Amino acid sequence: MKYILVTGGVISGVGKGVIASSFGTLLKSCGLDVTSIKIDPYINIDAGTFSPYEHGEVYVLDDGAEVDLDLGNYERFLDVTLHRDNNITTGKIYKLVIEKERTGEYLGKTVQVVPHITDAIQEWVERVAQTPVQGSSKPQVCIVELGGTIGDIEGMPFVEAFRQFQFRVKRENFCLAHVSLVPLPKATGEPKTKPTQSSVRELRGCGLSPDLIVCRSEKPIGLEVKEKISNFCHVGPDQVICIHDLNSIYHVPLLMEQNGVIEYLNERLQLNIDMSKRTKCLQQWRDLARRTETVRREVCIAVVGKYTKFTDSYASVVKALQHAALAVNRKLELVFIESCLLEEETLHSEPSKYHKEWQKLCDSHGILVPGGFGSRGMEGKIRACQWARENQKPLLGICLGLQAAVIEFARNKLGLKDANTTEIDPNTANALVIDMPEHHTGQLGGTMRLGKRITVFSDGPSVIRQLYGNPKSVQERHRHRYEVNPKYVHLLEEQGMRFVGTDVDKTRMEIIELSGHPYFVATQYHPEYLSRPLKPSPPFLGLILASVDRLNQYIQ
Amino acid sequence: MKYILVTGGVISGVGKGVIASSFGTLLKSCGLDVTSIKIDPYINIDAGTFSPYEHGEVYVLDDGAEVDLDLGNYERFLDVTLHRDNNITTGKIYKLVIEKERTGEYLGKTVQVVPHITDAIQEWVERVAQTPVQGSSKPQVCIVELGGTIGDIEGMPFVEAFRQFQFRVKRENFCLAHVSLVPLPKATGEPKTKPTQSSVRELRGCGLSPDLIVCRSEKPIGLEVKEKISNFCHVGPDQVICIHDLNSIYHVPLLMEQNGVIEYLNERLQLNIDMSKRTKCLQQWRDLARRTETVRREVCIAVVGKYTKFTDSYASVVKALQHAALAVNRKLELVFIESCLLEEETLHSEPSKYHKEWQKLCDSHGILVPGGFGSRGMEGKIRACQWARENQKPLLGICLGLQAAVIEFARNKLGLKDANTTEIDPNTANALVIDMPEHHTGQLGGTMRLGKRITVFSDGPSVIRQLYGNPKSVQERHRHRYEVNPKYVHLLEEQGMRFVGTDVDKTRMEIIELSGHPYFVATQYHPEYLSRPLKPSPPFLGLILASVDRLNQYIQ
Amino acid sequence: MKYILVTGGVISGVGKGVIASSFGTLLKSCGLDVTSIKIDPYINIDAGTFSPYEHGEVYVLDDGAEVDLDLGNYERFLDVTLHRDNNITTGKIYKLVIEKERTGEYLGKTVQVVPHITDAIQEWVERVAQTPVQGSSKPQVCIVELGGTIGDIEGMPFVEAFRQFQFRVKRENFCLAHVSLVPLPKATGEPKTKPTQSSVRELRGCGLSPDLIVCRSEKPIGLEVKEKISNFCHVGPDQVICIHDLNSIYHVPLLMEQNGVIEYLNERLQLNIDMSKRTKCLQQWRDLARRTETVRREVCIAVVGKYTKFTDSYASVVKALQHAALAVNRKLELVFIESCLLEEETLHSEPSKYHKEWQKLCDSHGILVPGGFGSRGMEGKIRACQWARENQKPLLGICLGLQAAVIEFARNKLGLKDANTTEIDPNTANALVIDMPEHHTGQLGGTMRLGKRITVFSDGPSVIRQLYGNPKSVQERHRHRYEVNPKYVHLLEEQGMRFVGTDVDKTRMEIIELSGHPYFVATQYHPEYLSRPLKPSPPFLGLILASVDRLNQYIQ
Ligand SMILES: O=P(O)(O)Oc1cc[n+]([C@@H]2O[C@H](COP(=O)(O)OP(=O)(O)OP(=O)(O)O)[C@@H](O)[C@H]2O)c(O)n1
Ligand SMILES: O=P(O)(O)Oc1cc[n+]([C@@H]2O[C@H](COP(=O)(O)OP(=O)(O)OP(=O)(O)O)[C@@H](O)[C@H]2O)c(O)n1
Ligand SMILES: O=P(O)(O)Oc1cc[n+]([C@@H]2O[C@H](COP(=O)(O)OP(=O)(O)OP(=O)(O)O)[C@@H](O)[C@H]2O)c(O)n1
Ligand SMILES: Nc1nc2c(ncn2[C@@H]2O[C@H](COP(=O)(O)OP(=O)(O)OP(=O)(O)O)[C@@H](O)[C@H]2O)c(=O)[nH]1
Ligand SMILES: Nc1nc2c(ncn2[C@@H]2O[C@H](COP(=O)(O)OP(=O)(O)OP(=O)(O)O)[C@@H](O)[C@H]2O)c(=O)[nH]1
Ligand SMILES: Nc1nc2c(ncn2[C@@H]2O[C@H](COP(=O)(O)OP(=O)(O)OP(=O)(O)O)[C@@H](O)[C@H]2O)c(=O)[nH]1
Ligand SMILES: Nc1ncnc2c1ncn2[C@@H]1O[C@H](COP(=O)(O)OP(=O)(O)O)[C@@H](O)[C@H]1O
Ligand SMILES: Nc1ncnc2c1ncn2[C@@H]1O[C@H](COP(=O)(O)OP(=O)(O)O)[C@@H](O)[C@H]1O
Ligand SMILES: Nc1ncnc2c1ncn2[C@@H]1O[C@H](COP(=O)(O)OP(=O)(O)O)[C@@H](O)[C@H]1O
Ligand SMILES: [Mg+2]
Ligand SMILES: [Mg+2]
Ligand SMILES: [Mg+2]
Ligand SMILES: [Mg+2]
Ligand SMILES: [Mg+2]
Ligand SMILES: [Mg+2]
Ligand SMILES: [Mg+2]
Ligand SMILES: [Mg+2]
Ligand SMILES: [Mg+2]
Repeated sequence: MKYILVTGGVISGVGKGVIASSFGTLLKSCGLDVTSIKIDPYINIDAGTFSPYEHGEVYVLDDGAEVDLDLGNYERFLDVTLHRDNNITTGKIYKLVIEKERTGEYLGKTVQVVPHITDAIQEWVERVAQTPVQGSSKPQVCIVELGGTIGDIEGMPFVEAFRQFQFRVKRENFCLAHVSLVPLPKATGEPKTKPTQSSVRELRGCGLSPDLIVCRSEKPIGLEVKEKISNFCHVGPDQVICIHDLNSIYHVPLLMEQNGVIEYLNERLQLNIDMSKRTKCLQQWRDLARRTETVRREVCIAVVGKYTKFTDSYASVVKALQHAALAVNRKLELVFIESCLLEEETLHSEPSKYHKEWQKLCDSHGILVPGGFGSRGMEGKIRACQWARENQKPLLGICLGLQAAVIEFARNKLGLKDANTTEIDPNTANALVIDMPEHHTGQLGGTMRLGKRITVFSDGPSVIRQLYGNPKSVQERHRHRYEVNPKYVHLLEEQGMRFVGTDVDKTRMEIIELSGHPYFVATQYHPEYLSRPLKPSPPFLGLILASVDRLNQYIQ
Repeated sequence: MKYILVTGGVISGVGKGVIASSFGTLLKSCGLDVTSIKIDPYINIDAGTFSPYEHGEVYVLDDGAEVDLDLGNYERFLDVTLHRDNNITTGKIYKLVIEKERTGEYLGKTVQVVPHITDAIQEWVERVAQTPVQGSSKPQVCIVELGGTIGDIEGMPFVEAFRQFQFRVKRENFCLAHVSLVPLPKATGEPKTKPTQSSVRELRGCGLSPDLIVCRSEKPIGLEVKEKISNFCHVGPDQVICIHDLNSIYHVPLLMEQNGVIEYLNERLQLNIDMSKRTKCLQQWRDLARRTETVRREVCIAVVGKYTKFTDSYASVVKALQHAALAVNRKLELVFIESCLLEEETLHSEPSKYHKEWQKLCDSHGILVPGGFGSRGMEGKIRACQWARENQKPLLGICLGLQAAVIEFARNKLGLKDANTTEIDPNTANALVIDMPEHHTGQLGGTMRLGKRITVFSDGPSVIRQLYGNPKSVQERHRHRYEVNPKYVHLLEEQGMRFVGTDVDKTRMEIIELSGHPYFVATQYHPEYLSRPLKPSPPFLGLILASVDRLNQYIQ
Repeated sequence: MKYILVTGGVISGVGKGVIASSFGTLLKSCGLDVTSIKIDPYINIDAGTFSPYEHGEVYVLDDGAEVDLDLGNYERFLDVTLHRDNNITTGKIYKLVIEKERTGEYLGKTVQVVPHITDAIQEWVERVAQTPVQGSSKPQVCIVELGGTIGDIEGMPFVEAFRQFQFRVKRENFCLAHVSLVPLPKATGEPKTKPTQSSVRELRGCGLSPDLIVCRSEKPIGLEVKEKISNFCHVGPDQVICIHDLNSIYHVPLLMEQNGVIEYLNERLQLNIDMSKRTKCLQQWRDLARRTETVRREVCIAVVGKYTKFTDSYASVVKALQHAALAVNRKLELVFIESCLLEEETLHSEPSKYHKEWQKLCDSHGILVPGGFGSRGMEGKIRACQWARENQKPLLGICLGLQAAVIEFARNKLGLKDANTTEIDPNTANALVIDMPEHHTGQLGGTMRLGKRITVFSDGPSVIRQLYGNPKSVQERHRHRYEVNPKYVHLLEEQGMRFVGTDVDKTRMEIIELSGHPYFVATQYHPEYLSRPLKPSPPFLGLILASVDRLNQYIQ
């Protein structure tokens, strides 16, 4: 078994996941089976209790585990399906060890970080690396990504573990890549190398030595900076890969092939790759990266959300849209609108912002309402759906735009002024959105409707079903705690609202459609999780098509 | 005695010197005498062997010590005159200690870093802090600036020293300020706080605790980032000063007064300042910062140099020009031209660059040629002077534009094709620039004509003498190793070249003038070192005036 | 070239030098040429300014360099002659680097610890390792001993240096041995392993990994402690050598051969030793270690000194005596007497101590007076010589017993009551001991009569000359600053004092003899430095023989 460890330097958000996915796709293009593991030193059994501000848009697997977006990137790049054990954390490790100790599996011995925590980590990695991930394929290489920055207090065990692992698995099966930021401050006037030097020093102060150093910068750096890094960090100049900021990440693997990473990995890990064969390996990524540069059509979409100050809180969503616009041969122009500025309280405190955001909203071609939690920014998310309804503008809603749209429809058609959520006001007369008491145990954490569930469309042709290929079923990933009230269902169904989808037992609503309206589709699940570069997601596809008035043509 | 220590975080070039100078000028405006010390952990007795790429434009004091530009900033802000002992280095400390040990001043004892190196450091600081610096004034506060980043291997002694010093001088006389970078990477999408956290951790791992944290960013940061820093670095929110990138540094002290640094320092160090008195303290800096924003005249100057890829290699020069253009009520527009692109070798390899740089040079209003060393970029520095001569364009030359201009005049008027330098070709027939053998001992380091020397103008009114106030003498700082050949003097003097200045013995040329030409002045010394915000330097003044055709009017 | 680095753990004085010498003699017995280097991180160009309390009895080489006793051990074990460059220190390194920088050998660059100090260290080691040391032999292995404990602030450069060196010289030519203390506190009740664990952690935190761990204990440790060390320090159980406290150090190499160090070093460094040949390699050390256990004769010697609270302040001396008593087939019984207790001031403050020490002195068979400095304990060192003179007891004096004896003879025979030293009273009427003004420059350090000088005996057979083999000359190592007054020479020579030796110019006294007395020999030089296990030193030989009444028999 072969292992590639990807560590980090100065900051989080430096680009470790993209580098790991690029290594994976390079190796997979040359005829190797690859698996991936993500280590997150935070004390959390999963990322289900995080805000999107913390680490960017919780991702959900099929089994239902909330994880970091790096696993989403792995899935999108390598076309794999990962599990809950591909995400190691300090919380899990300590819980497992404490359980084993309270059982008596080390009776007589003092349980310490070394050897026990590190042993557990190595056993977990060994175990999961051998596990097939794209069928029953036998993985030959594992890419492990160590989260955070070297030097964090939380990740000292893991480092130690791997310092042992490299001697447990025979250096010629282990390689390390350190991703470090090279900043260029405007007032300083030059790219700075000292943070990378200090990070490599901290790394070597734990028994590990880099085999590759990946320098991340906004712009490309000269050979002088490369030489400085090679000399003050003690690696060869051929072992310094400089990956700058690019338009799309599809360019990253190519830029790696252009720098000889395949040859170095075949020489260092002894992969025995026949290279007269390997040409045209990355033709997929070449085609994608090119097509991403030749499209000039400028479809403009609005994203009305409450985390819009940190765009990475909608990563999946964004990428989904891209994967659609590129298959339609269009160029995406994304507009982020903060929901609280669509509310009337801003018209009495800051009218300029109000009118500017409403201008942005009205001069677009399509609206996407993402999911969320809480009560901050939903009463403008309501008005967005209301406007798109009363002005015939395409619309896709995702797990909270559905509920917002239902409440809006109620309050604007059925004269139900108090139609509201339990998450906002639980003591409301007309509760259109109610609590699912199976997932309201008080124990927050794992207590969500999570993972892939089955879809069943009601009878009667539906545009959204035709976009799905007219099947009887489809599996989709859910992540939610509330649910639309089934009681009021027909009170909306006897109007321009139609439930074209629900669960297998026909009492939990998960899709809705507006007749007469070009495109007003909403999904309680997240269709953003199964979109891929060469396999877009039908709802986003239809949204884009409607936004360019090509939906009926594509249907026929 | 009171002490303010200024430490650094993530990178060098973060802004410690400006912060120290701002503290100094704030305290000095409220009626306190201030001195300054700079500690540079590099193993060098002085910065005379550095390239400008390394640490930005060696500065020279009156005594003749080559030092960092932070001392230039101290001098410009506080109006002081500093000495060779205001610059401590590891080399000096180790040399002194080794000498004392080889004498027998610790006979019987093992000489170690602790206690001996740290003791030496503390004794030096104690000694120099009490030394009058603006006369025989008794200093009441010393600002010590520790160079480099906390964590560097070279600065561990110093840190330790100060950890002891704070108990030697009674916490209520000691305060620490940590200047740290807060980066905002484009692809990350948020200001990052982890480097500051790690720097403060490294600092606390040496026994020191910050009393102020100065966060440096390109743009202002919100209260959320401030709260994160205050919580994860364990200081009060009132102790987090956020200094972003500004147009001029004159704004820095004001921005400090706006954040309550004076009150905090009066409460923490017990300065006993009467504040009903202190209003209008910073009126000078307010006037300067304002006038720097109200000037719309756009005088455009060219700087033809060989270090133009790192602008801080001409800091003093730049500032000098500014101090002039603001007193003339003009706005400066600086153009940096690389000299090698003015040479014909680039016309046969990259003609576009050649013609673009020549365009930049020809569409300006004045030319400044700075100093330099070596042979890379002088044959275009020659052509710049030649063009300005044959096209009647104002010109100021500084310590190598003088020699370049002399060689150009020779080769273009006296038909001396081989007129060249010894620094380029020492075996040339016509050597216009020769070696001063008193400063050519082979021992490079301190072996330069350095420091303030006396000027004497030859008889005959000179515009450059009228700009100096028509005195008989003036003291100016020199830093050089070569000198124009006195033999060829009259062969140039019997033409449009005139030596309006030389030393007291009348055999070392230091100024030259071209008759008929509006302004073609050159100085072998550096007039950039004594320019001040409210006391510009006459040569730059005349350059600007000639560049706006206001020189004759100002003369009368 | 092959390198064996010997590092230290918990304390200094743990036994690194003995281990290094043992490695050397093992490799040399199997047909390999070995050289040795000692690195001392203290800031001292040599140990000539140390007290014996600091690091145990300054040793002197032939060239005249004052060094640590580990070099004495190297010389005694391997039969080599070392030079001033076999002793590296931080002071030397920093002086050399600062000189090179003030010359201009890194012009343009900032001089830092990394790379410059570490480079200097590696260049020095490379250079000296190739230098022949026992003729023009070509060394094949170098044993480098890093002084102090891993973790000391002074030795961080060196560690870093070697972390690079191991990759510069190809791991298969580099091996590391870590010597660590394993204490057994009486009240704790078990051998403790945590200090060794922490030392190995600190070592690995600098990029180095042990190839051998040598555990030092007073008594042997069980296999449980060995297993704990092997597991918590991550080496193989065959790589844990346990060297306990032994009667003689001759047993150390044998105990190493008994644990398979030769085979491990031949496998790890690829020495290609033919082992069917190597049997009987350590027969010399076997014979010595045995004979050191079979001798039952109990010759009892007194050592009257002023550093007697730390016995290692006379190491060489002690060993010299041993090397003699074993060749005479006697067992040595050493008594250490503090000189200040022989003085009358103790008879009025602590008479019991006075009388006890005088009892110890009077119930012995021979007296040895060692060298010293200062004035603390010389007026009892005078009385010891006086007693041995007036009671016919053999006596050897070393570089201060000579001066003490001369002063005693003066004050007790020539009625010169004020006969004294300049080191005690420089303003004395009768100055028997005067200052050599060639070595009194004020600059203490290197300003001593040092190194090997030539001996010439005056004409007239002398017992001490017959013990030397009746030659005309002999080279001996000196270390001193004062000298007996040549003026008073004949005033003592016209009595029972006779100068049987002096320099080549016949005006500097270096030996003296008392006629009628069995053995009263004194040497201004140190004959302790050239004594070897199988080549004793004639003065100590004669002292022992006289102490067993076998001197005249051995003469004939
Ligand atoms: O400017 P000051 O006021 O802080 O004064 C300064 C700045 C820097 N230094 C020392 O020079 C070496 C390299 O410095 P340096 O930060 O530039 O590292 P580097 O290798 O060049 O990487 P990088 O590209 O990031 O710059 C280090 O030993 C520093 O301790 C000193 O003594 N005083
Ligand atoms: O993204 P990955 O792939 O590296 O995965 C990551 C990223 C970060 N973390 C952990 O979360 C905490 C704060 O992280 P964090 O870097 O953001 O520090 P902070 O306090 O928030 O300051 P800052 O503003 O600079 O962000 C730390 O304990 C980290 O070790 C983990 O476990 N996996
Ligand atoms: O007794 P207290 O009052 O201090 O309470 C103590 C003593 C020791 N410990 C922990 O047990 C482990 C091994 O301890 P330990 O010192 O014995 O190391 P080791 O591996 O066994 O080597 P060694 O032979 O030197 O003993 C360590 O993780 C200690 O932190 C604790 O928690 N409380
Ligand atoms: N043997 C045993 N030990 C227990 C049990 N429950 C708790 N312990 C603890 O676990 C320790 C076991 O460590 P061991 O090193 O095997 O000592 P031991 O139990 O006496 O076993 P021996 O050393 O073979 O005699 C005991 O000392 C107990 O203090 C139990 O049910 N059986
Ligand atoms: N006294 C003395 N010591 C010297 C001289 N030159 C080098 N040394 C060394 O410096 C050391 C002085 O340390 P001290 O602790 O004072 O020991 P001491 O010199 O014997 O002085 P006392 O302890 O008072 O007897 C000596 O041991 C010498 O090894 C010298 O000229 N005079
Ligand atoms: N060239 C030169 N530099 C000196 C001399 N004395 C001190 N220096 C300093 O050492 C530095 C040399 O560094 P370099 O990187 O070679 O810069 P340079 O001297 O301009 O040489 P080039 O980069 O080739 O133009 C100069 O910038 C000076 O500041 C000298 O006599 N000659
Ligand atoms: N080379 C690159 N060019 C542009 N954006 C990049 C690049 N590498 C990474 N990114 C983006 O930067 C963000 C952070 O990357 P990520 O993989 O999450 O890093 P980490 O795991 O260190 O937090 C993501 O939005 C990612 O798409
Ligand atoms: N607040 C600021 N805004 C703009 N430029 C700044 C600011 N502070 C410092 N600078 C500039 O940044 C550079 C580095 O500052 P300097 O005082 O040399 O810092 P340090 O001592 O850390 O290297 C200088 O050119 C300085 O004028
Ligand atoms: N195995 C041993 N048994 C007995 N004494 C020893 C042993 N090893 C070393 N010693 C003695 O301990 C002292 C310290 O050893 P030394 O070689 O000076 O160590 P280091 O270089 O660590 O200070 C010396 O007197 C030495 O003879
Ligand atoms: Mg991240
Ligand atoms: Mg964060
Ligand atoms: Mg909330
Ligand atoms: Mg700087
Ligand atoms: Mg630098
Ligand atoms: Mg040069
Ligand atoms: Mg020792
Ligand atoms: Mg000691
Ligand atoms: Mg003394």
